[PDB]
Amino acid sequence: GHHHHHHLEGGGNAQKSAMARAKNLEKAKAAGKGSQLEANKKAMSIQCKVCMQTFICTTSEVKCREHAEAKHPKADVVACFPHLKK
Repeated sequence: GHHHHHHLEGGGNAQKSAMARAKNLEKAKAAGKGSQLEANKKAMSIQCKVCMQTFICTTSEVKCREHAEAKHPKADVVACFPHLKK
């Protein structure tokens, strides 16, 4: 031994993994957050106006721009990103 017992066992993930197999695989989150069959949204798509959250870039801003001028009801559902309204 000269730093730790082993280096990459392959897998495991258990309560007793916290130090022994910490470098093996912890991932980060035990499940995730969402995004299944979805596209890559780790690109930092759209931040929500309410604070700092995010929404999927299924629309850029220019395409919502045309939709905005043509609509702009009251934002509401798009109040989270008012480029989709006027």
